[PDB]
Amino acid sequence: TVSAPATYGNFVLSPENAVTAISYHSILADFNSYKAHLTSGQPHLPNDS
Amino acid sequence: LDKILNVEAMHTVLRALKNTADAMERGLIHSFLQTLLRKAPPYFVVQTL
Repeated sequence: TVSAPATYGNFVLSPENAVTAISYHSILADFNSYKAHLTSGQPHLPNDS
Repeated sequence: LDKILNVEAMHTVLRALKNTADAMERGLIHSFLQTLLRKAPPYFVVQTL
């Protein structure tokens, strides 16, 4: 009896992503997370979205 | 990202309506000036009369 997932995942866009999608035609996942990690100097991310 | 376009369409409609109303006022001004320029004899004519 495999315990397979029951539902599709979902990947909402960030309100910060809406700006770089318009001015730069580009989206770097979790733009709010990279700002905090570069502020904190921490090199590693727990997960890549 | 979609609400941005939903609002931008509304703003484009408002702009295309305000500018057309203003063009209408300026065209009314223009036409009332065109009317006088067709009913306005030159200076020397009126002076001779």
